[PDB]
Amino acid sequence: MLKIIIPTTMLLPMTWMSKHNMIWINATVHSLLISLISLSLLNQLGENSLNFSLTFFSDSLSAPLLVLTTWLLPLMLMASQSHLSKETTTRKKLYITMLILLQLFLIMTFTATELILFYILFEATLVPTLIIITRWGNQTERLNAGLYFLFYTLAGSLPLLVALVYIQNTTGSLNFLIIHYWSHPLSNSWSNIFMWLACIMAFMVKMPLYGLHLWLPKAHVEAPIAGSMVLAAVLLKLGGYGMMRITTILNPLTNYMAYPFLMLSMWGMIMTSSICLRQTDLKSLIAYSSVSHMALVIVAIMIQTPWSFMGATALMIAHGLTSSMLFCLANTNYERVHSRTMILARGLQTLLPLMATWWLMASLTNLALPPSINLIGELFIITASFSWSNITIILMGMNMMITALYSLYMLITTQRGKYTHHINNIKASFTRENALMALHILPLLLLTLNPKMILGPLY
Amino acid sequence: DGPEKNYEKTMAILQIEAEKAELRLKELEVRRLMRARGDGPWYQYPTIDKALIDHSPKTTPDN
Amino acid sequence: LQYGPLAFVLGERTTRKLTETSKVITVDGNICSGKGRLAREIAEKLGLRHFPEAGIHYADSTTGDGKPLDVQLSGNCSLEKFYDDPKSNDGNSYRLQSWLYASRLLQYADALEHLLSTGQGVVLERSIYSDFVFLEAMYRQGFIRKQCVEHYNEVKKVTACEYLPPHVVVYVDVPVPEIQSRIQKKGNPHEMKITAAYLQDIENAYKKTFLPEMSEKCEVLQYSAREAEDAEKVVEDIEYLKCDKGPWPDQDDRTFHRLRMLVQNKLEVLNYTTIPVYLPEITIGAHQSDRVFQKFTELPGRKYSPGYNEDVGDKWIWLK
Amino acid sequence: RQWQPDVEWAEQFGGAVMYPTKETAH
Amino acid sequence: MMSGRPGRVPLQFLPNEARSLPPPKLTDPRLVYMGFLGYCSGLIDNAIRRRPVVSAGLHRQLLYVTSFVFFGYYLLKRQDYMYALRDHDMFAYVKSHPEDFPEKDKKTYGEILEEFHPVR
Amino acid sequence: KFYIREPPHGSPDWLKVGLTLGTSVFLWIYLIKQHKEDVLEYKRRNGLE
Amino acid sequence: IRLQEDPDPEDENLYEKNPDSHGYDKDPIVDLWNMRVVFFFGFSIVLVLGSTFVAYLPDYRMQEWARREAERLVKYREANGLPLMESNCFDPNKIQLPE
Amino acid sequence: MPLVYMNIIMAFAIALAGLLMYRSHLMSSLLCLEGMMLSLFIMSTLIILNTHFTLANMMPIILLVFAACEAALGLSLLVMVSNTYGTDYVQNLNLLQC
Amino acid sequence: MNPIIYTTLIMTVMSGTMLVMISSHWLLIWIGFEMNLLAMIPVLMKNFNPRATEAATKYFLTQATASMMLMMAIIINLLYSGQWTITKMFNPVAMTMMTMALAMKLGLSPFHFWVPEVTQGISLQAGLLLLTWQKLAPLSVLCQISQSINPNLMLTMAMLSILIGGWGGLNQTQLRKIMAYSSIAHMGWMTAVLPYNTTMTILNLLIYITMTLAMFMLLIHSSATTTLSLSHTWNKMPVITSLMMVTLLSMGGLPPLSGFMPKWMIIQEMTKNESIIMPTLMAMTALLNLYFYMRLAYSSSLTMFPSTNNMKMKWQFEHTKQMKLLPTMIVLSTLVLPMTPALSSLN
Amino acid sequence: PFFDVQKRLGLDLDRWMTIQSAEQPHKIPGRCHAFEKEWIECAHGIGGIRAE
Amino acid sequence: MNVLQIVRDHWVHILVPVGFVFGCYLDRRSDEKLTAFRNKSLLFKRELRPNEEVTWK
Ligand SMILES: CCCCCCCCCCCCCCCCCC(=O)OC[C@H](COP(=O)(O)OCCN)OC(=O)CCCCCCCCCCCCCCCCC
Ligand SMILES: Nc1nc2c(ncn2[C@@H]2O[C@H](COP(=O)(O)OP(=O)(O)OP(=O)(O)O)[C@@H](O)[C@H]2O)c(=O)[nH]1
Repeated sequence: MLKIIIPTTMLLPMTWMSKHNMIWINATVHSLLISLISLSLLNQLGENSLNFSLTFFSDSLSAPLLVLTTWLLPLMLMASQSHLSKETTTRKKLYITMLILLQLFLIMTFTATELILFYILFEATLVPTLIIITRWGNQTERLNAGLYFLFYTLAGSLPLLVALVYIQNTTGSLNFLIIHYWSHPLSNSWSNIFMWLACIMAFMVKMPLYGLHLWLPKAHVEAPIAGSMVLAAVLLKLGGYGMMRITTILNPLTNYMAYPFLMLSMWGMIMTSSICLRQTDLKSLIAYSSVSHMALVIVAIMIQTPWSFMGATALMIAHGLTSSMLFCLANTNYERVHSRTMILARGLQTLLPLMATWWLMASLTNLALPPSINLIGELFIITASFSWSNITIILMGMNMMITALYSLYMLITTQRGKYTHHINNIKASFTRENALMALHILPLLLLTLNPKMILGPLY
Repeated sequence: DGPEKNYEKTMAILQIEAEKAELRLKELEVRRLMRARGDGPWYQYPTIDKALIDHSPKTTPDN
Repeated sequence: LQYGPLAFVLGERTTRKLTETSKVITVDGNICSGKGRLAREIAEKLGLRHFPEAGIHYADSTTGDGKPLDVQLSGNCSLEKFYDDPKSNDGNSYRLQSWLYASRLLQYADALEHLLSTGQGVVLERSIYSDFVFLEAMYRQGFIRKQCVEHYNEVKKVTACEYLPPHVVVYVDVPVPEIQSRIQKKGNPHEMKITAAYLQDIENAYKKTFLPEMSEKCEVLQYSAREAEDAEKVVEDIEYLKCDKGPWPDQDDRTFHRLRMLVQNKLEVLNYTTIPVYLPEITIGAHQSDRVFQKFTELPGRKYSPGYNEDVGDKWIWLK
Repeated sequence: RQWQPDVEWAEQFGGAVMYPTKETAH
Repeated sequence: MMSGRPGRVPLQFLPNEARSLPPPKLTDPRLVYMGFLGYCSGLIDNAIRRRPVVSAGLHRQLLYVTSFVFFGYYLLKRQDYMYALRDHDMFAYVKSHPEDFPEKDKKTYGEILEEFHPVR
Repeated sequence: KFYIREPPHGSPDWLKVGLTLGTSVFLWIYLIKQHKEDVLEYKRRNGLE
Repeated sequence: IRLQEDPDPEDENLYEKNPDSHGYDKDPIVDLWNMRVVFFFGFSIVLVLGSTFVAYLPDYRMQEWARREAERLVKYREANGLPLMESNCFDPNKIQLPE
Repeated sequence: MPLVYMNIIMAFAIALAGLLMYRSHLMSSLLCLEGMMLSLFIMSTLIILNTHFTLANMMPIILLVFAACEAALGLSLLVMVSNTYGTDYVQNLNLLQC
Repeated sequence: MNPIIYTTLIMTVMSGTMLVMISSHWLLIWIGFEMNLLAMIPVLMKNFNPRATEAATKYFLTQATASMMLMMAIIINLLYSGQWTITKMFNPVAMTMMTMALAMKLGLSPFHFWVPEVTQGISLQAGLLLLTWQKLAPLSVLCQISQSINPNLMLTMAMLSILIGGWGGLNQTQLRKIMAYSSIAHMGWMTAVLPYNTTMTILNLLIYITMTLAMFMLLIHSSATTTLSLSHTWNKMPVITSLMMVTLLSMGGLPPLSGFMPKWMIIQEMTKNESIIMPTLMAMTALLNLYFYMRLAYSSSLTMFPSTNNMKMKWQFEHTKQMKLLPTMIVLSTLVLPMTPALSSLN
Repeated sequence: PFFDVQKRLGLDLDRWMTIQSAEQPHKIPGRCHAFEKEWIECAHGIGGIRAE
Repeated sequence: MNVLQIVRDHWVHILVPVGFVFGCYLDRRSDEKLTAFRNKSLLFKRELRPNEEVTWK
């Protein structure tokens, strides 16, 4: 993985010494070649995970997420120099450095072999995101955002650390391959119940589960766009990925304690969706939609069914792409209006036809229009849940319904109407954002064409 | 590269990490035993050295 | 090597170099009361060097080329705005007073360092102890608010006590109506727009607190305009006074070390000039401070440490 | 223009303690 | 763990015996990373003094990395010796106490009764 | 030039620079000599070659 | 208002100076060059060439091997009459049943 | 575990209690501290004289040696609190609370 | 103070600490403690303000009480055993008395109210000295006698130090007070790991020593003592605040920074000793420390604060104090995690 | 000792007073010299945990 | 054309390519440390080619 790690690390000196004008160009292009190199990592052996070294390995679950992060890295670079144009060169270089360190930590996380190293980099993603959210944020509760986000993450992270070190003392090693091959049945002891809770609740905090999901409507809504997309697209996937890794040594106990959280998500995905309907801000609506989709992924994880795992992975990838695109579109409109209430600027479909389209298939993919990978990922989870329990369907059946409502509602109330007369700053569509939504959208349908890649390790 | 690449690499990695795992378990057990009994090279605790003791005939005969 | 604890340990004292001729003087008086003239005359009559009256850009003179930096970059206040429009919401007047206080503070710091390092005496035009006369005279004229006055007093107590008063100070007594006539004949349009009450208040604040409290700190020499005209007599007066008053005699070499440590670290001297008090004319905003600091950085010779800026003509930076 | 802290934001913790009570008093 | 091991002589980095171990390679990734800390320390040193952090004082940065690597080598040799001592005391105690280290009559999964949990 | 006074480090101190390089080369060649002594001594310790 | 603050700068649109602005930066030449580099690397060698790569990997999950061995053992077992698959994935004879 | 040891230990206990409770002054607490030192000296002297630990009889002398040094430093501290405070009471020593 | 006198007093403090860490006789260890106490008071009184007199007093009488208590323990041990050697206590009362006798010196138990007071009263440099050098000696004595501790008492001490330090740090804007409470919390961590493996105690002590050195000398170089003054440093000098926030993230222990390595390793040790509730408790309550660390970081670098116009002259003048070992100290303060197994060198 | 410099330099600074059985002035025996000598010679090098 | 400025401007670009080459070099110099089972897994345990003295590099 050092064919991807070493270039990512060496990307830091390039930006840190590039001229006052070349930082954006150089970072964008070289991150694009980094994504190209990581495109190779989609090469997967039939059943054996690709073990590059002792400390680094990859399989059909880590590789798609890694490719997602590496391909994403140019996208924040393209979305940031709009709101980062009027800044000192050193400050811009550090913003870029925060982004590269974030991507590097995500790569080491996804390619980590020992659970402790996975925890180290997984949590270590907090710091660059914290700096991005706090310093470069524009709204008020950004300072409150950082506190909420850090403390919510850590409150689950530390018990996970205690559980992992206890596992190391008892089992012998935290290596994934060992704990899977040398896996042993888990007894229904209450100490084992608390161990399962410690191993689960950190990822479920970052999932998020309903109830303890307040860090997203107070974090993604406030972060700069680059931070917002890197949060929603991948950082949410950290908990799902960790759960998929950890349920190997968390059975057969899970089912007995699967009952509270599963429905907590199942019911929660309704409320969040309902919360999406009666929203006032675009970014908050997208954040709550992300919460609902991630709750569906939670249900997929706790079913522990092959089909559930494949649908889960597909939903993570598709949701990352769709949420990043929706946040980018919201930023474009907000910057054009310097406000975020989704009533101030409506009826812009005529003014910006390409934005009107980009919003149209962004909503369609968010609404999971078949045969997009969003729809197949959702439907696989629906079928797995129905096999696990029939009634789930109606709740599932409710979700996209309400989702569809808001999935079109903002499009009705932001572009499908009459323009506001007193505003005039809406200029011609700068081709930067249009191109950015292109690099968002075309890979989505490309993966729709061949979903065997994002299908996960169960395929 | 061929599948034998990954096969032999995984053989080596699995063997090395399994050796590490049961070596760690042996470390824990050995540490417990040596702290409990002390009949081992480490976990020894300081005690007064005998060469400080003086054996010359003192004033009192039956010291 | 610059003077530090290692020099005292080695044996570098300052009572050895300091003699009777090592005197620090300030020549104080009313506006254009001939204080600069008399200060220069006592300077080269007694053989002592002369630092001129500290102003807006005296600190600009201290660092680098000495040219007066942009007014906005060097304290965003001008004496001309003081003279023309005295009462305004921007509060250029108290900014002027505070910057002048800090400039005179650093002037006194360098002056003290001089006669405590080489032993050559120093002469000055006004100082910290005469700085308050202005601020009080203005405040009495409906000029600034009492919160600015209290910030001035709090900065004075915590940035003047660590220093010690001069050796001798000469006052040139010139009547205020004569000062009004002198400013009439001067010609500069800004000093035309002066209140004669302000000049009388400067005179009052001088010989009501400055000279009285001075008399208990050092030796005062009140000279009339004609009396100070004949400089030879005032220099022979300052020669023969007693030079035995104040904390100057009871000043051991260890307190000499303390005061040299203080003067040699300029950032220490003006550390309490920027205390957080949040005064309407003192808080430069976050955005304004960011832009102005960036502007100061792009100014030549103010981006890196003095002696490292390659843009200005330095050399050997890569082995410096 | 992102929110940069102003005077009133600065005074929220600048003095005694930032959790004032009657025990803080003066 | 080893501060009370017999034969230890206090206040000396490597107790002579450690030369029987393979010295850490000069290429060692731990060593070069400790050299990287030397480079970083130079960068803060120039930054802390308002200097051209990359080009200023090449000698100062060069001294920083050289100093870190030297103490890096001795620390690595000291580090490896203790871990070697840990293994030595382990296996020697293992052999000296056969009764407390039982052997397992190895049998295959075909005879292990491993219960199966239906995943429903 | 620009600064009216001589700079604190403007003309670099040939002395301190000289000691800096002198100690650095010392540390490097001592490091190399030590590494060779350790590798040869380890070779002759267990009788490898 | 006790806080010397500059007025909020106006929201400066890129089109006023060079109409050909691509919304990247002020200077038209580097703005245009960033256009060329993105529209090259994102689409040409990553989106298009990358799509040829992902559409044309080598054997994925050995599914083709799975089929080309599958019909082989169907031929064998269906020809000899043996059931085409065994209810047990492991031979019960070699498995020692407890008690 | 003999009797005189009980009386000296009990005296040290009351001196420890007295030190850990202030009423008005600074001298009284210092006196209670030196009383603790006295009890320590008497106890150690009894122990070593009883055990015929001849080489250890210097130990109470070193005890007193550092005893006087601490008493001196404490009363110089009281000199300074009196110089900056006029008096020596401790309840008025509150300037560091905030 | 004459510089030679200050040098001699510092040398005497260091010699007292060395005498504590090299002597086997109990009386000699106490003599080192006494020399340390005797030479510490003038260092605090160097600046000679009423705050300094107040703090030096409160320092003295607490340390004197602790040292007299330490004599009571030594004399009881000699009475019940007849040995002056620092091996272990042969009387349970003597050791369960010396545990708090050596605790007020560290300032972790309810015997901790003196620490914030002395820290705030005295100058920042002497505060660095008090919070860094004055903790090796009692910790060395505890390390030597760790074989015969009552674990319940020591663990209760560590828990109370952690809890009250983290909570008290939440309600102070003065840097000296919240650093004192942070030192109390780190004392709790090391003292909690003390009974099981003293090597982890040494590792945590070293990390805390270097990292507190870096923090305090950054504070001195910024010439800041209140939160607003430190916040004002961004206009004059931004790199100090930039390093400030990273060092504060290390204070909280957020990995992959250096500050995690003790917090990590300690947790790894006691969970090997079947202690599970305790490590979880400390891991959760370190968030109280982290909260005011992020509060300090927010109003130092992450949000630029209203500055002062006279700083136009402050930018005009550079610093003069060199602050030796600072750039190295930051490096060992943030990135030493990949060299974690080097802790075996301590063992 | 924590950092036993005395054994490293082979210098005696406090070991002479540590025990009652050491070389006392004028060869004056301790009250319990025999018992201390027997106990010390018993548990020497055996280990401070095996001694009890 | 001022080719020296051309290199001074375009030497930002080489860092990632040389890092890619170094990374490839290293993870190539990461399999020779794990040759403990070359031609030793029973599935791929074949004979050693007369001209090719190893199974994999
Ligand atoms: C393989 C080695 C790579 C590094 C060395 C070679 C560098 C050039 C690579 C080929 C470039 C082909 C096209 C060249 C167009 C040049 C246009 C130009 O001169 O732009 C200059 C300008 C910056 O200003 P200035 O340099 O001063 O010139 C104008 C003065 N009035 O305006 C600008 O915008 C600057 C130029 C635009 C940026 C070009 C892209 C740089 C990186 C290209 C390669 C990326 C991939 C690298 C790896 C390839 C192999 C995998
Ligand atoms: N606000 C304010 N202005 C001051 C202060 N000290 C000096 N100035 C100004 O600086 C100048 C000092 O001029 P003077 O020295 O009094 O008179 P002059 O016309 O220079 O003539 P001489 O006295 O002969 O040197 C005037 O513009 C003063 O108003 C001060 O403390 N506060």
